[PDB]
Amino acid sequence: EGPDNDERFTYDYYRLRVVGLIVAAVLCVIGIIILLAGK
Amino acid sequence: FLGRTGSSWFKIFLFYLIFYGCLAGIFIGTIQVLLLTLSDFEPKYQDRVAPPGLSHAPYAIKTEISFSISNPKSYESFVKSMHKLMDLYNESSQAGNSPFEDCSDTPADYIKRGDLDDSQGQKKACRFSRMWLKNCGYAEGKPCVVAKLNRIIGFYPKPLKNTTDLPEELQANYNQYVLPLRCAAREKIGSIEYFGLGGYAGFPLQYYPYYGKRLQKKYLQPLLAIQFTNLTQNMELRIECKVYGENIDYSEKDRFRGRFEVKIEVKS
Amino acid sequence: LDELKKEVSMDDHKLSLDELHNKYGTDLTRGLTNARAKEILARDGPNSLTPPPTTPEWIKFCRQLFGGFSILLWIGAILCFLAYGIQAATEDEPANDNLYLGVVLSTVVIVTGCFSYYQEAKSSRIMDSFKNMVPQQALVIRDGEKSTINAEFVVAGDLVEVKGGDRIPADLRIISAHGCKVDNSSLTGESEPQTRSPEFSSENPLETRNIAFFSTNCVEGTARGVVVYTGDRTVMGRIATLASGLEVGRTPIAIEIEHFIHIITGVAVFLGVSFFILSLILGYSWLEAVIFLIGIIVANVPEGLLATVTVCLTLTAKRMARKNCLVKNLEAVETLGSTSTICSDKTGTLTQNRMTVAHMWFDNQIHEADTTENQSGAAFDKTSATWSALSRIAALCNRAVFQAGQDNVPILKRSVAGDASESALLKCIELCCGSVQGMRDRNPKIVEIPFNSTNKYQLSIHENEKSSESRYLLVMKGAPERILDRCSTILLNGAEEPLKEDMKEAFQNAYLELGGLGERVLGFCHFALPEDKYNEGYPFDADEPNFPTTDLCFVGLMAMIDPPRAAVPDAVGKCRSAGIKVIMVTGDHPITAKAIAKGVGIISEGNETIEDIAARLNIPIGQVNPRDAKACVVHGSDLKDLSTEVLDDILHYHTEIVFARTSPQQKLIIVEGCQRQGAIVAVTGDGVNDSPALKKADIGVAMGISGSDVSKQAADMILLDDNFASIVTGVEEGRLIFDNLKKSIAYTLTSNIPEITPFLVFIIGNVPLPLGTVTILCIDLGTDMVPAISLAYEQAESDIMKRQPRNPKTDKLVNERLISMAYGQIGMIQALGGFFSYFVILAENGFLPMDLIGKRVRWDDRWISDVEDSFGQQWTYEQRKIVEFTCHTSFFISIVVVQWADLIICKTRRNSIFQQGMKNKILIFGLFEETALAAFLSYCPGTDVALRMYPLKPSWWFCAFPYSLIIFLYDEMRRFIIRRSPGGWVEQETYY
Ligand SMILES: *[C@@H]1O[C@H](CO)[C@@H](O[C@@H]2O[C@H](CO)[C@@H](O)[C@H](O)[C@H]2NC(C)=O)[C@H](O)[C@H]1NC(C)=O
Ligand SMILES: CC(C)CCC[C@@H](C)[C@H]1CC[C@H]2[C@@H]3CC=C4C[C@@H](O)CC[C@]4(C)[C@H]3CC[C@]12C
Ligand SMILES: *[C@@H]1O[C@H](CO)[C@@H](O)[C@H](O)[C@H]1NC(C)=O
Ligand SMILES: [K+]
Ligand SMILES: [Mg+2]
Ligand SMILES: [Tl+]
Ligand SMILES: [Tl+]
Repeated sequence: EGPDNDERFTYDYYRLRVVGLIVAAVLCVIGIIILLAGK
Repeated sequence: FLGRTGSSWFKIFLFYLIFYGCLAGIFIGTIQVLLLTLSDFEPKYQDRVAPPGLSHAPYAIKTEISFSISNPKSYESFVKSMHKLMDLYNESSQAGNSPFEDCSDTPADYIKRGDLDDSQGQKKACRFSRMWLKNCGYAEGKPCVVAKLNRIIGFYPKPLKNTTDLPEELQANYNQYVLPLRCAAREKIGSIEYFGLGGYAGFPLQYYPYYGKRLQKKYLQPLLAIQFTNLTQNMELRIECKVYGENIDYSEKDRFRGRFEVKIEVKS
Repeated sequence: LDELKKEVSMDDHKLSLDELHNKYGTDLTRGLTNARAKEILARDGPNSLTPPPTTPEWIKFCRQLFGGFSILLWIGAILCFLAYGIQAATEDEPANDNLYLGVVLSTVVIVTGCFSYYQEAKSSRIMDSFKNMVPQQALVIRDGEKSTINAEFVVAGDLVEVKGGDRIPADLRIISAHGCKVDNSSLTGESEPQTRSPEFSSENPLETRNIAFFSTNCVEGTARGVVVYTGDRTVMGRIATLASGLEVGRTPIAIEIEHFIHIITGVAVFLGVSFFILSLILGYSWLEAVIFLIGIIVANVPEGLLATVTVCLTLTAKRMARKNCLVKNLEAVETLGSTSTICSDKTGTLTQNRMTVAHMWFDNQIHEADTTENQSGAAFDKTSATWSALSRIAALCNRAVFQAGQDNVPILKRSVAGDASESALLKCIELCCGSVQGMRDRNPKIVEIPFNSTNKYQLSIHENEKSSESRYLLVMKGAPERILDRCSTILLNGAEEPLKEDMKEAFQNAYLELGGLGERVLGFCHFALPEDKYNEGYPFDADEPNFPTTDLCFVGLMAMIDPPRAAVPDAVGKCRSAGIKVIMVTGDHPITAKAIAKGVGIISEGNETIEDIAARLNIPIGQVNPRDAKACVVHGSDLKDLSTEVLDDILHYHTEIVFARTSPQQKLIIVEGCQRQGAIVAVTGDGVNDSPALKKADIGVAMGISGSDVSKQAADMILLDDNFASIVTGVEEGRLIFDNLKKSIAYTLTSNIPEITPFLVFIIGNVPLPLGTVTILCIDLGTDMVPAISLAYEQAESDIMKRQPRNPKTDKLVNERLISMAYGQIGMIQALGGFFSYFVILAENGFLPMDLIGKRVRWDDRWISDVEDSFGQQWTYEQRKIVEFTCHTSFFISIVVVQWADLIICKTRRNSIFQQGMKNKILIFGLFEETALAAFLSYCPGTDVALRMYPLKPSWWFCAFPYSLIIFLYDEMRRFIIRRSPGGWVEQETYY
C-alpha cells in the first residue's frame, strides 16, 4: 500500500520455523523407516 | 621431478586451466542470473533493516565520548566526524531547482514522487539547512551531539498518536507531523536541549519516503542536534536517546535499534 | 635379546644317571637335603615364570594425543586461549568465543584420543597362560622321603615323581619309569602319548625318551626324574619368554593411517603459515593473524576422520563376529585382506585332530571312507558279505568305548576312552553299522589277548551271535604283514579261498598305496573254530596258546589318518586363487605332513620335490637340478643347520613349501623369513607351539574349539567354530574395508576445501567472513559423520578375490590420485556452491557482490552502526551480523547439499551408480539424518545463540542444487571414461 506498507518490512519467521521443524521431523521419521527395513 | 614427467606435468596444467576456466565461467553465469532477478531501485528484502537504527556523528570508541574541556586535542577526534557529517549539509551543495526543492520550514506531511520507477528523472529531495541546527569548532565543553534516522527505501516513519499517556506527556506534541527524540539517563544530572527543523525535537515527515540512491542521489536526511549543557563534571553519564513511533521498535541485542548509547564524560 | 631364544636347545640326556647327579649334587635314591634344596632355591631362584614389563595404559592413551591431527588441534586450542588472553588484557571482551572454542577443541582432542586408543588395543596375556601350566604342587624325594611341595620351591637336582594325570613340574632327566606315557603336544602339537624311560634313545633331546618337559603332562604310568631346568630356563619357559617378549609392531592399516596423517598435516602447516605471513604482509594485526590461523587449522584438519575409520573397522568386526570369527584387535580386521602369505599349522588347524578311518582293502579292492566331520561324502560299500565280516572284527576286536552321556553329540565328535586307532575303528563301525555296543552284546567276549609289543597283534574269542551256531569265533588285528603270516584263506565276496601268491601280491600293492598316502594300516582276520574240537564249555587260555593262531582267514585291511577339515581343501584353493602363498609349518613327521599337503592342495598335483625326482628317475639327489623342483619338504633337523640366507633362498625358490618336524622357534624363524622378503603374513594355529609364530605374524588366527589357551592369547583373531572357510571370508572382508575406507576418506576430505577457501578469500578479498569456525565443526563432527560411516557398507564393485594382494609399498590408502579428486576437483566445485549461496543471501538483503570487495573493515567495525548497502540503506552492527551469520548457515547447508552428490559418487570408484545401485540402506539413512540435522540446527530456536545458526528461507536451500548436480554428472562422466578405456589417463590420474 501507500503510507500503510508495513508488510514490506515484515517476515513470518515464526511460521517458517514451524514448517522447517515439521519437515526436519518428517525427514527424520522417513529415514528411520528406510533404515528399519531390516535393521 | 616430484610427481611426474614433463609431459604429464603439462597435461595436468592444460586440464586444470580449462577446468577452472569453465568453473569460473559457470560461477559468473549464476551471478548473472541472480542479478537479472533483482531490481535497480529497490532490494528484494527489507525485513533485516526494518526497525530503523538511530546513529550519531560523534564516533564513539565504545558507545562513549569522554574528553577534557581544559585540553585542545582531547575532543579534536570527535570534531573530525562531527565535521564530516555536517560538511555534507552545505548550502553550496544544494544549488538550483535541480535536484533540490524548498520544503516547509515547519514539519509537514509525507511527499510521494510517484513509484520506484525511472519513468521520471531524479526524484527531487527536500533541502535541509545546517543552520536549523542552532548552537552547533563545536562544543568544546558540554558536547552538541547530532542524531540521525537510518535511511530505508519506501519507509514512512509514523509518529505516535496522543490517545493515551506519553513519556514527554503532550508537550509540543505535533502529533500529525513529527517523529520525537527524547534523551534520558533517576540519575537526572544534566540539561537536555534539542535543535532541529522548525525548532522541534524530531524529524520532519516531509523528507519521506526515501526513494533510494539510484532514484535519489544527493538526497538529504533530516538531522536532530542535541546539546547536553550538564552542570556536572568528571563522571560517566549513561545517556540514552530514544525515538518514538508506530514503526519504531527496539532490541536488547541491537542497542542501536531506534536508540542511542552515549557515555559522556567531561573529565576536566 | 631374544635371538638366543630363537635357537635350538642343548641338553644332558647323553650322560649316565650317576654322571647327571654329580652335575647337580644330587642323590638318585634319597634325593636332596632340606638344607641343600633351600640353598639352591636362593641360588637359582624360584621355579616360576615372570611376566615381561608392560607399558601402563596412562602412557598408551597420551601417546595418541600427539599424532599429527591432535598436535594441530592442540595448537588451535592453545591459540584460542592465546587470543582470549590478549583480549582479556587489552579491550575487555565480554564474549566467550576464543575461550569456548578453545574448550571445544581440547575436548575434540581428548575424545578422538579414546577412538584411536580403542583401535590400538593389545590384549596380551601370553606369559599368564604359560604360568597356568605349572602345577601348584609337586612331589619330591627329600631326605629319602616323598613330600608335596609348592612347585615354585622345586630346584635343579631334586628327585621328582610323576604319575598319570599330573603336569610335569619342570624339565626332568628320567631315571626310573614304569609304563610312563606323556603328552608332548605342547612341543609338537601332536597329542599321541609318548613313552618315557631312563634309556637314551635319540641324540635330539626333544625326541629322546629319557627327558620329560615342563608344559607337558603324564598321561599314564609312573616315573621318577632329576630336575635339570627350572623356571625361565626350561625348554618351554624360554618359548614363553620368546612369545611374551616379541615386539608387537605396527599393522599394515596403522601404517596407512600415519601416512595420510603426514600428507594432510603437511598441507595444513603449509597453507597455515603460508597465509599467516601472507596476512602480515597485507598489514593484519597479530591479534587477527592468529584468529585466521585458528580457522585455517580447523579447516585443514578433518576432525571426524580418525573416529570414522575406527567405527568403520568396528562395524566390519561386528559382521565377522556374526560368522563365528572373533576379532581381538580392531586393526586385524584389515590385515587379512593385505595378506600375501599364510603359514599354517596342520594338526587341529588344517586337520580335525582325530585318527579317522580313510580306506579299506577287501575283495581285492580299495574302498574310500568319508573322513569329513559332518560327513559330506558318500558311501563306499554295504552289500559285500566281506564288509560285514571285516566290520565285525573292527567292532569286536576293539576295547574302546564312548564316554557316558554323549548320545546328544555326533558320533565323530564324541569323546572316547581308548587309543586313537581303536577310537577311529569304533566311530567307523558305529557310523555305518549302528550301535557297536549292540554287536558286543550279541557276541559275548569270553577270552582276549590285548595288543602286545611282542605279538604285534590283538585277538578275541566271542560267542557267535548266530543261533544256528552259537559257537566260538576268533578275531584278530595287528600289523598287516604279521596278520598275513597267519592266514591261509581269504574271504572273497563271501566265500573263502586259498591265499595264492596272486592275492598276496595285490595285498602288498594295496598295503604300499595306503602307506604312501601317509595312512596307518592295520590287518584284520578271523577264524571260525571247529565245533567238535570246541564245546560250548571249552575253556580258552589267554596266557598259553590254547587255540590255533595260524591258518586263519584274512578278511581285509583298514587305513587311517588325522584327516583335513571338510572346508580346508576348498579354502586353500581360494586363498591361492587370490594370489596368497600357502606354506605348511608343523611339528609333525614329514610323511604325514606331505600327505596332508597334497590332500588340502598345499602341494598341487604333479609338483615334485628333489627327492621325488631322484626316486622317479632312479638317480642320486645330488644329480637333480633343484630348480626343477617347485615343491619342497624341509625337516626341522635340517632347518637347524641352515642360515637365514639359505632359508630365504628356499622361500624364494619354491611355490609349494612344507616345513615339518619344526620346533616353536623354527615356526617363528619361518614367519620372520617370509616377512623379511616384504610379505604380509598370516599364521593359523591351535597349539602352544604356535604361540611365538602367532605373535610375530602380522595377524595370528587361532582355532576356537580345538585351540589351546596360549594360542588364543597369542592371536589377533579367533575362529570360534573352527571354520577354516572363515579365513577366505576374512581376506575378502579385509580387502572390501580397505577400498571402502578410501571412499569414506575421500568423502570426508572433499568437504575440507569449501571450509578452507572462505577463509582465504576473507583475506585476499576483504569481504565479510563467508563461513565460521563453529560452522566447520558442525560439518566434520555433525552432518558428515553418518554418511562417511555408511560407505563401510558398500558391496564390492568387482570380484575382489580375483585380484592379487595389494603391494603395501606401492598401493597406499591415501595417494596423490585421491587428493587430486577430493581437493582439486570435487571440493573445488563444492567451494563455489558455498560462495554462490553466500552472494545470494547478501545480494537479496541489499549488498550486491560488487560492493562487497574491501568492506570487511567497515563491516566488522562494531562502532559503525550505519553501513551503507548497494541500495543506500543503513545497517546497525547486529543487523548486518544476523545476515552474515545467515550466510554462515546457508554456506553450511550448501556443503550438506553438495555432500549429497559426493556421498553418491564416493559410493563407487569405478562403477556407475546405475550399475552398483542404491541398495545401501545405511547410506540412504545418512542422507535423511544429515538433512534432518542441518534443518534442526537452522530452525531450532536458541541455536542462533549457541551455534550462530539462523533460519533459512526455503529458496536458500536450493542455491547449491545446480552445483550438487554438476558433481554427480562430472564424476559419472569421468568414471565412464575410466571404464571405456582401462588405458590409464583418467585412471592413473584420478582412480583413488
Ligand atoms: C562545508 O561547510 C564548511 C563550514 O565550516 C566549510 O568549511 C569552510 O572551510 C574553509 C576553508 O577550509 C574556511 O575558510 C571556512 O571558514 C569554512 N566555513 C565556511 C562557512 O566557509 C567547508 O569547506 C564546506 N565544504 C564544502 C565541500 O563545500
Ligand atoms: C583457492 C585456489 C586459488 C587454490 C587452488 C589450488 C590448486 C592449484 C591445487 C589444489 C589441489 C592441487 C593438486 C592436488 C593433487 C595433485 C596430484 C600430485 O601428483 C601433483 C600435484 C597436484 C596436481 C596438485 C596441484 C595443485 C592443485 C591443483
Ligand atoms: C547558543 O548560541 C546563542 C547565539 O547564537 C546564544 O545566545 C546562546 O546563549 C547559546 N546557548 C547556550 C545554551 O549556550
Ligand atoms: K600377531
Ligand atoms: Mg596344531
Ligand atoms: Tl575440517
Ligand atoms: Tl571435512
